[PDB]
Amino acid sequence: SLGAENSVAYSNNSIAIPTNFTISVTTEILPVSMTKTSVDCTMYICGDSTECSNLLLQYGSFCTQLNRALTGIAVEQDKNTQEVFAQVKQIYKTPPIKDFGGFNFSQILPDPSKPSKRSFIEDLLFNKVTLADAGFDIAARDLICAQKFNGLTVLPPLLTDEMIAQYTSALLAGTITSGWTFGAGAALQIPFAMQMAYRFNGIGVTQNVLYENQKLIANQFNSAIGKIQDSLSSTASALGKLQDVVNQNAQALNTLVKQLSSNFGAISSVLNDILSRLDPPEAEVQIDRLITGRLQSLQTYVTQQLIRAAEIRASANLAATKMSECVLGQSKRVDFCGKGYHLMSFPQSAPHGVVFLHVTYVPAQEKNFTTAPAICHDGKAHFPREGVFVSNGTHWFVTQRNFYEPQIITTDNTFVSGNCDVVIGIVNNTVY
Amino acid sequence: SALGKLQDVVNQNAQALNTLVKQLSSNFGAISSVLNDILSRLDPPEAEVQIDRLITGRLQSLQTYVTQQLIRAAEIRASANLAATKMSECVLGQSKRVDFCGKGYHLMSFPQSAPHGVVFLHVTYVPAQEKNFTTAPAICHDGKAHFPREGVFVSNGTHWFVTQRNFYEPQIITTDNTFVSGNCDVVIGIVNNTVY
Amino acid sequence: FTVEKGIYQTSNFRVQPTESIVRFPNITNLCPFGEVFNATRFASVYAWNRKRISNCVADYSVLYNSASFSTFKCYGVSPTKLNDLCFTNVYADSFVIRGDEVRQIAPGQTGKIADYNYKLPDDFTGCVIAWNSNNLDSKVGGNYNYLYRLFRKSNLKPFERDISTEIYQAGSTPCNGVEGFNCYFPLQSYGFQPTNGVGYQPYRVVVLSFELLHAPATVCGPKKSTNLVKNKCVNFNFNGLTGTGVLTESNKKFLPFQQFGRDIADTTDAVRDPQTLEILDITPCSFGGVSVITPGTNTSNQVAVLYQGVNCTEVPTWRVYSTGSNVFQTRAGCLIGAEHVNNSYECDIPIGAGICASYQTQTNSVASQSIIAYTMSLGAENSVAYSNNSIAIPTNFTISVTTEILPVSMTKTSVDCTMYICGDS
Amino acid sequence: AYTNSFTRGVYYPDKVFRSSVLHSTQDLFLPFFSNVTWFHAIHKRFDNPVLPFNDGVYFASTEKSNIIRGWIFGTTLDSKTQSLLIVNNATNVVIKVCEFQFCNDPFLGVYYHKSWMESEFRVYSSANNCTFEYVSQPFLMKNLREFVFKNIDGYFKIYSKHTPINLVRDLPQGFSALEPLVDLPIGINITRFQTLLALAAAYYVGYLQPRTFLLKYNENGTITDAVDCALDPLSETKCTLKS
Ligand SMILES: *[C@@H]1O[C@H](CO)[C@@H](O[C@@H]2O[C@H](CO)[C@@H](O[C@@H]3O[C@H](CO)[C@@H](O)[C@H](O[C@H]4O[C@H](CO)[C@@H](O)[C@H](O)[C@@H]4O)[C@@H]3O)[C@H](O)[C@H]2NC(C)=O)[C@H](O)[C@H]1NC(C)=O
Ligand SMILES: *[C@@H]1O[C@H](CO)[C@@H](O[C@@H]2O[C@H](CO)[C@@H](O[C@H]3O[C@H](CO[C@H]4O[C@H](CO)[C@@H](O)[C@H](O)[C@@H]4O)[C@@H](O)[C@H](O)[C@@H]3O)[C@H](O)[C@H]2NC(C)=O)[C@H](O)[C@H]1NC(C)=O
Ligand SMILES: *[C@@H]1O[C@H](CO)[C@@H](O[C@@H]2O[C@H](CO)[C@@H](O[C@@H]3O[C@H](CO)[C@@H](O)[C@H](O)[C@@H]3O)[C@H](O)[C@H]2NC(C)=O)[C@H](O)[C@H]1NC(C)=O
Ligand SMILES: *[C@@H]1O[C@H](CO)[C@@H](O[C@@H]2O[C@H](CO)[C@@H](O[C@@H]3O[C@H](CO)[C@@H](O)[C@H](O)[C@@H]3O)[C@H](O)[C@H]2NC(C)=O)[C@H](O)[C@H]1NC(C)=O
Ligand SMILES: *[C@@H]1O[C@H](CO)[C@@H](O[C@@H]2O[C@H](CO)[C@@H](O[C@@H]3O[C@H](CO)[C@@H](O)[C@H](O)[C@@H]3O)[C@H](O)[C@H]2NC(C)=O)[C@H](O)[C@H]1NC(C)=O
Ligand SMILES: *[C@@H]1O[C@H](CO)[C@@H](O[C@@H]2O[C@H](CO)[C@@H](O[C@@H]3O[C@H](CO)[C@@H](O)[C@H](O)[C@@H]3O)[C@H](O)[C@H]2NC(C)=O)[C@H](O)[C@H]1NC(C)=O
Ligand SMILES: *[C@@H]1O[C@H](CO)[C@@H](O[C@@H]2O[C@H](CO)[C@@H](O[C@@H]3O[C@H](CO)[C@@H](O)[C@H](O)[C@@H]3O)[C@H](O)[C@H]2NC(C)=O)[C@H](O)[C@H]1NC(C)=O
Ligand SMILES: *[C@@H]1O[C@H](CO)[C@@H](O[C@@H]2O[C@H](CO)[C@@H](O[C@@H]3O[C@H](CO)[C@@H](O)[C@H](O)[C@@H]3O)[C@H](O)[C@H]2NC(C)=O)[C@H](O)[C@H]1NC(C)=O
Ligand SMILES: *[C@@H]1O[C@H](CO)[C@@H](O[C@@H]2O[C@H](CO)[C@@H](O[C@@H]3O[C@H](CO)[C@@H](O)[C@H](O)[C@@H]3O)[C@H](O)[C@H]2NC(C)=O)[C@H](O)[C@H]1NC(C)=O
Ligand SMILES: *[C@@H]1O[C@H](CO)[C@@H](O[C@@H]2O[C@H](CO)[C@@H](O)[C@H](O)[C@H]2NC(C)=O)[C@H](O)[C@H]1NC(C)=O
Ligand SMILES: *[C@@H]1O[C@H](CO)[C@@H](O[C@@H]2O[C@H](CO)[C@@H](O)[C@H](O)[C@H]2NC(C)=O)[C@H](O)[C@H]1NC(C)=O
Ligand SMILES: *[C@@H]1O[C@H](CO)[C@@H](O[C@@H]2O[C@H](CO)[C@@H](O)[C@H](O)[C@H]2NC(C)=O)[C@H](O)[C@H]1NC(C)=O
Ligand SMILES: *[C@@H]1O[C@H](CO)[C@@H](O[C@@H]2O[C@H](CO)[C@@H](O)[C@H](O)[C@H]2NC(C)=O)[C@H](O)[C@H]1NC(C)=O
Ligand SMILES: *[C@@H]1O[C@H](CO[C@@H]2O[C@@H](C)[C@@H](O)[C@@H](O)[C@@H]2O)[C@@H](O)[C@H](O)[C@H]1NC(C)=O
Ligand SMILES: *[C@@H]1O[C@H](CO)[C@@H](O)[C@H](O)[C@H]1NC(C)=O
Ligand SMILES: *[C@@H]1O[C@H](CO)[C@@H](O)[C@H](O)[C@H]1NC(C)=O
Ligand SMILES: *[C@@H]1O[C@H](CO)[C@@H](O)[C@H](O)[C@H]1NC(C)=O
Ligand SMILES: *[C@@H]1O[C@H](CO)[C@@H](O)[C@H](O)[C@H]1NC(C)=O
Ligand SMILES: *[C@@H]1O[C@H](CO)[C@@H](O)[C@H](O)[C@H]1NC(C)=O
Ligand SMILES: *[C@@H]1O[C@H](CO)[C@@H](O)[C@H](O)[C@H]1NC(C)=O
Ligand SMILES: *[C@@H]1O[C@H](CO)[C@@H](O)[C@H](O)[C@H]1NC(C)=O
Ligand SMILES: *[C@@H]1O[C@H](CO)[C@@H](O)[C@H](O)[C@H]1NC(C)=O
Repeated sequence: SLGAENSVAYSNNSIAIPTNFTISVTTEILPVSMTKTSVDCTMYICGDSTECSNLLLQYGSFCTQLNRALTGIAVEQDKNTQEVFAQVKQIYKTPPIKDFGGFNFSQILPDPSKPSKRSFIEDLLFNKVTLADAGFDIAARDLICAQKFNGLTVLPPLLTDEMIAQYTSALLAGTITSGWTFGAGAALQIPFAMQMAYRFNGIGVTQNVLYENQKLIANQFNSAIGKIQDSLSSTASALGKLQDVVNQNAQALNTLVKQLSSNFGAISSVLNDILSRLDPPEAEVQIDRLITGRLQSLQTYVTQQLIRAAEIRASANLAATKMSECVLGQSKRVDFCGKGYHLMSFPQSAPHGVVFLHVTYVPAQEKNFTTAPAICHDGKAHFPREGVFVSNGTHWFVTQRNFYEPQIITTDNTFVSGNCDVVIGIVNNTVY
Repeated sequence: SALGKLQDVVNQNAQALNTLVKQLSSNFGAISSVLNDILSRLDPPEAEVQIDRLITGRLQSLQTYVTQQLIRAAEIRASANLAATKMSECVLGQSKRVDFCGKGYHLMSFPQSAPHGVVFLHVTYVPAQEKNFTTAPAICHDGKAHFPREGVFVSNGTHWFVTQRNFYEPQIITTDNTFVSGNCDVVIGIVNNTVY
Repeated sequence: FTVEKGIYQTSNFRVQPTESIVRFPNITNLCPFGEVFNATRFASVYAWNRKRISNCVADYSVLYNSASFSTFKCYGVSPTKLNDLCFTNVYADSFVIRGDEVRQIAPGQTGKIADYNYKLPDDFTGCVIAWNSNNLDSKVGGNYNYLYRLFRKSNLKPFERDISTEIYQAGSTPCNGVEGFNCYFPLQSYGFQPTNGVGYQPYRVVVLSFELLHAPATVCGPKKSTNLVKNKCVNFNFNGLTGTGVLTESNKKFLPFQQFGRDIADTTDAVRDPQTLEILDITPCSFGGVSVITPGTNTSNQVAVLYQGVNCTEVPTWRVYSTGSNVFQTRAGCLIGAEHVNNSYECDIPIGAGICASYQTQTNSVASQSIIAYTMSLGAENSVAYSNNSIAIPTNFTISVTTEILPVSMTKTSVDCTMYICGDS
Repeated sequence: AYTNSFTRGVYYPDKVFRSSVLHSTQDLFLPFFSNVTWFHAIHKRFDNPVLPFNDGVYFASTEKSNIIRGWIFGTTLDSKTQSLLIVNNATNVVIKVCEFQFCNDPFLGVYYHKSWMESEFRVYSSANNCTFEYVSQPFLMKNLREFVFKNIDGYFKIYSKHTPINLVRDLPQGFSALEPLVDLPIGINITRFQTLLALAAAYYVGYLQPRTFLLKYNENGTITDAVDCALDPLSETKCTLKS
């Protein structure tokens, strides 16, 4: 089934206006980078074999091309992480006193106690992600081993997880202390309640709504953050994208390593065995068969890595755009920064990726009102300045569109244009 | 190094072509890398083995070059789509997307043509000299709460004004700058002050 | 001739073995190769006698040097290298065939003999030795004791012996009893006479077949085993399992029957010494890429080297950098020639794991430039003066114009496949 | 009768060591969940027939007081062709490879009433021709004796395992790999075989088939579990995913 059947109660004089709202926080995960991998083509093909390397020299610069491609991929991974996270010229720090109008960012702000200054949710994500073989990470010595020992090496990322967490903390502090001003210039302090009032104005809801429902809105935000924490703690499929990227990379590396056991038509898949049994002239044929097979395997691996790196670069560009347009500002683009009317977004660092906590405004409780496009008062047609005309059955009011706040229709809520005999659906009513 | 972005594309294409051309000098296991030399020394039946070795090697080189070119062309197409979007949304209009058309509040952009690329001159508005003011969410006047129609309430230390958010020009808080909603008992942080 | 500022990956480095080690079982009894090749009488082609020989030290040097063998062909190995190879076991198959049919005995051959009485596998690994035995086998009156099979129902599988004597039928008609219409005896004698010319005289043929890498070695060449050392880069050789790496005593719980050990990549990561039954870990000697950090041929010929993925203790023709005096160990690898500092600046040359390199004075004093390594700084710390009831509002503005460069297209190249591959041919 | 071999007849295919890795191998294995013929001796009539031997055999028995003496392998068992006498009687395990005129009732004559000693030796008449001899293994033996015999490329591989059990009328539930024991390099072909007994019988006979198995090696060696990659679609999926 595609979903529950619904039939909107559409009428030519009926409107539904929400009377309440819910503050929804939803998580979005985006891969930002993949493990750097450098492969010594000569070692992989002809590990410790001068004759095999001399034979390989007859193939030109294939090894140089492959090494160049992989180096480009690694540098591009560093560039992806830099572009996504280094969006703040200053490392903003949140004040010691967390007087944010009732909103509670404890679970996303850094935890000084931990050796890594990561938030609760960031630690949850880092624990949730599992790698595969080895990400040498917490390695105090050489790299993994089996893969590491066949001419394949993994280069550490330029920015450590601590540095990524520092960037995320700077972004979060800048947001919660200065709204969107730090993304356009010097961060301009503003009380968080007033910042949220600005956001409500941005989504077209009057700020008095927030100032009158501040406690409820703060409670809803805190509950949503707690729900996100609980979901991350319980479920394990949330980070499927990052896990899939890691698994794809590990599987490609495993296939490349396993291809070293293929005879490719040679007497044996062991270069030492071939060289220790045959004389130079006849051994060249077997060595050439092995060289051809292993070179084809390496070329296939490098092409797959290039395609995957292009995909990851597209994802990282999307993540950088999301950071700029949701964390550093309020986005009017629908469904870009989450579902509902976007209010604000919070970044969280994840292994080889980023997690966005999109805070959105969702209308909750919608009522039945009769509506008219204009009001006839004294032979003149009155239209609402900002809002819509509604009726509860007997009296007519003008209300903002996203929240039922009925008000008396006056000459200040409306403007005049023309007369009564043009607008289709105009209704008679006094304008005070 | 201003146009390094375009220089990198030019360099990559030139280097790929250079590698492809240099690959013609490889033996690939044949007696020689020169087709004419192979054909002028061995009669057809023997010459064909060397010719086939060279054919395999050169075909592999061409395939590698073409695949790399296809991937690079996909990347350049992504960049060109981004450039077209930037033209449409920054030159032909004013963008409210943050950091899309430059750093700051976008005002306008001017395109300039560069070899195999485009240069956008993004004009943005950057607030410069901030000053600290005391502020309140609403104002209590007569048992009623007054909110700014568009702006923020600020105090220089003794008096309260209403100013636009992005530029400081204080104004007297009147019934025209503000709107009323409810009473004083609900808004957190409301302050007494007369509304003219 | 001029290199721009940056970090460049150059030739890798590897720890070469200090010496070579071979460990062979100290079996003493010599192989009965002479006895096999001396046999009083060789079996017929159809009943080729197969002798299993093992648990002996084989010395192929004397066999190869002996000039009594007219034909000596090896297929899966080389005769010179045979003296340095260890085999699980060896088969010696002896018989006498026609001289001109000796070439028919090679693997993957066709002919009466190869298709009926003695077939070798296509992947045969061994050596075929033949020599004329006319004076010793052929009789003046005509020696016909040698029999061969001429007819068979179907081609016999390799290394198959057929001693059946049932008569053969060459048509559809049945052949009951011991004889019938067009019924022929499958065994035909050999017309060996001294007067016969080359190609018809009897030829004593002995086939040596041996398999590898399927069981513990029992036949080994005459190689003198040396001592055993560990914790050093060495070219090891256990029962012919040649390789290079660092030997180390292991705690692996090898079962009594287990000899080798394999990792998840399926490569030899543990071996059992044939002389003393102990389990030694196998580890290739350290290796890794070498990356050179330079501030540009512009600015200074001084450079710093990074042995990425390598401990500084472990450390290319040039070795003046081994002395060091400024060796720095980083998560990216060993950095040599760069002065570590405790400051923090913007990343100039990325090394990895948050470490960057830059060229500046920093004393080593003033005006004395050198390459330094530091932990990159993300930016200047800032503490927004956040408070409830406090707001900051700009009183001015600046009109900033910034440039953004975007690639749009690349040069169109048309490469003619036929012209490129087979230019004018 | 018949009985179910849940996960029996699993042996170490090769002589290499593997730890904490899942290895896929193809060889002659006993398929999971298959009949293995079960034999009983009644007191009269005595049941101890000659069994076929094609592409290996799996043997199991609840040996008590070492009633099971050994096995005969061959093609005719009439002294016309070579035969095998893998048996341990009271000295070390003696293996004979010759031509023997096997009696119509080859068994160790024991009278059951204390007279539990071999009296009538009708195993064979003489070695007659004989090729190769092997005498070794000076070792003795509610307990299950599992054996796997396979004759391939002129090698008679034998695998064995010892484990106490508690079941009576069915094979035990669990897993236990079979270590190699000996590798007799004989070089003949075997079509029939028969066990030996002394005067009851309780032993099962299986048949190896060429199948691919996914063997699991534990932290510290040893095979802890295996998957028959042709048993069912779930096993095929497990084999494909190497998990
Ligand atoms: C593969 O490797 C590990 C290590 O090689 C191995 O696990 C080990 O098993 C032995 C079992 O004896 C453990 O030894 C124990 O040590 C503790 C502390 O010193 C003792 O208290 C134990 O004695 C008590 O328990 C015994 C039962 O285990 C009783 O028989 C005894 O009477 C005592 O009540 C015992 O000596 C050893 O600690 C572990 N080592 C590790 C690292 O776990 C294991 O056999 C293999 N792992 C597999 C098959 O998964
Ligand atoms: C649609 O919205 C209309 C709002 O104007 C509803 O009309 C209002 O309904 C309420 C509830 O009955 C009524 O309140 C009180 O009315 C009586 C006298 O009114 C005095 O107090 C009110 C206070 O609001 C004041 O505005 C009046 O001028 C007067 O001083 C009370 O005795 C009674 O107990 C009740 O509490 C409003 O008077 C009434 N307002 C008008 C302009 O009619 C209307 O009912 C609603 N229709 C539907 C179908 O829901
Ligand atoms: C708009 O939506 C919010 C909830 O999203 C409404 O607030 C909720 O109102 C109900 C009833 O007033 C509350 O239930 C109460 O819960 C307490 C426990 O705290 C219990 O003791 C009571 O018996 C009752 O069940 C609910 O807690 C409250 N939720 C929150 C987050 O405040 C709100 O009333 C709605 N506004 C309008 C005008 O309908
Ligand atoms: C912002 O959210 C966090 C997480 O909810 C708040 O910290 C949490 O506060 C609750 C209640 O104090 C803790 O639950 C219980 O606390 C009592 C203390 O005696 C005890 O029964 C248990 O220790 C139990 O945990 C909860 O543990 C605690 N979690 C953390 C990470 O501190 C925090 O209070 C909120 N910030 C503000 C300013 O309200
Ligand atoms: C590079 O090599 C050195 C030396 O191996 C590493 O420093 C540490 O040095 C000690 C002794 O040389 C190594 O073992 C030690 O054993 C004693 C007990 O006898 C123990 O108390 C020590 O804590 C230490 O474990 C140790 O393996 C070695 N540490 C490492 C990681 O190798 C140095 O850390 C190495 N650096 C890198 C990047 O590999
Ligand atoms: C109130 O909206 C109603 C439509 O529901 C309009 O209805 C009627 O419109 C005409 C014009 O005033 C009136 O009836 C007709 O017009 C003349 C005067 O123009 C009237 O005297 C005749 O009786 C004729 O039938 C009628 O006043 C009005 N109905 C009402 C007021 O109940 C009307 O346009 C709107 N009210 C006005 C124009 O006063
Ligand atoms: C905050 O802003 C208000 C409004 O400007 C300041 O009050 C104003 O102070 C000026 C002083 O120049 C008054 O204007 C002038 O006063 C002098 C002195 O009497 C007089 O001679 C001039 O003719 C002119 O009127 C202005 O009347 C006064 N406005 C009000 C409503 O009181 C206030 O001083 C500022 N506070 C701080 C801390 O900056
Ligand atoms: C904004 O304007 C209102 C109106 O004055 C202020 O609230 C009023 O403040 C006074 C003095 O605190 C309150 O008087 C008190 O009355 C109680 C008895 O109810 C008495 O026990 C106390 O000693 C005191 O005299 C008054 O109740 C309170 N409300 C009203 C309607 O007058 C408010 O303080 C102003 N906001 C600020 C920050 O000053
Ligand atoms: C708001 O910003 C603008 C500049 O961003 C300030 O206006 C004037 O800008 C010009 C050019 O930057 C400067 O001119 C000055 O002229 C004086 C008089 O000769 C000279 O002494 C200065 O050295 C400088 O050249 C200066 O920034 C400024 N003009 C003055 C008299 O300061 C403006 O002052 C800023 N504040 C506002 C509008 O309140
Ligand atoms: C809103 O009021 C009535 C209530 O009956 C409406 O009819 C319902 O309209 C809304 C649709 O949003 C829902 O209450 C129900 O789904 C509708 N009834 C159905 C589907 O059976 C009416 O359309 C609107 N205006 C009025 C009554 O004035
Ligand atoms: C919405 O539709 C209704 C009718 O479907 C309109 O009300 C009718 O208008 C006609 C013409 O004035 C009258 O004859 C009917 O008596 C009215 N009621 C009916 C037909 O049920 C109404 O004007 C329409 N409103 C809008 C904005 O289109
Ligand atoms: C804003 O910040 C001030 C100071 O931090 C807070 O003032 C406190 O107000 C409560 C009562 O509302 C008192 O119990 C505290 O003693 C006050 N603290 C100080 C230092 O004065 C104020 O509560 C905060 N919130 C608002 C809306 O102003
Ligand atoms: C046949 O037997 C002899 C001895 O076993 C092998 O070696 C010969 O020994 C005699 C006496 O020492 C020497 O005179 C010969 O020169 C040796 N001949 C060779 C070839 O070494 C001999 O090799 C055997 N001939 C075979 C096996 O073909
Ligand atoms: C800006 O606010 C200043 C004081 O606010 C803060 O005070 C300490 C705690 C530090 O955090 C400091 O960096 C902050 O500025 C006041 O001097 C004044 O109200 C304001 N200054 C201006 C020019 O507006
Ligand atoms: C071979 O000599 C070595 C020591 O040099 C010894 O370990 C080995 O046991 C000897 N072979 C025997 C006793 O069979
Ligand atoms: C590098 O080139 C530029 C100008 O051509 C300039 O910085 C300098 O003269 C050169 N030498 C340096 C930077 O040491
Ligand atoms: C940096 O600080 C550490 C520890 O305090 C010290 O060992 C070191 O000498 C300092 N300077 C350098 C260049 O390492
Ligand atoms: C044993 O054979 C019977 C058929 O008589 C059938 O149950 C199946 O093939 C085997 N039994 C089990 C439980 O697998
Ligand atoms: C296998 O054994 C049977 C009967 O003993 C015999 O007929 C056949 O020749 C043997 N096969 C081979 C290849 O010896
Ligand atoms: C068991 O068989 C072996 C070999 O024939 C023999 O040496 C031994 O005496 C026999 N033992 C008994 C009790 O018959
Ligand atoms: C196996 O041979 C040994 C020789 O010591 C003997 O002690 C034991 O009784 C024999 N076991 C069996 C089952 O024949
Ligand atoms: C085996 O039997 C054949 C036929 O008599 C004979 O040639 C051969 O010598 C015999 N082997 C032994 C050891 O008696």
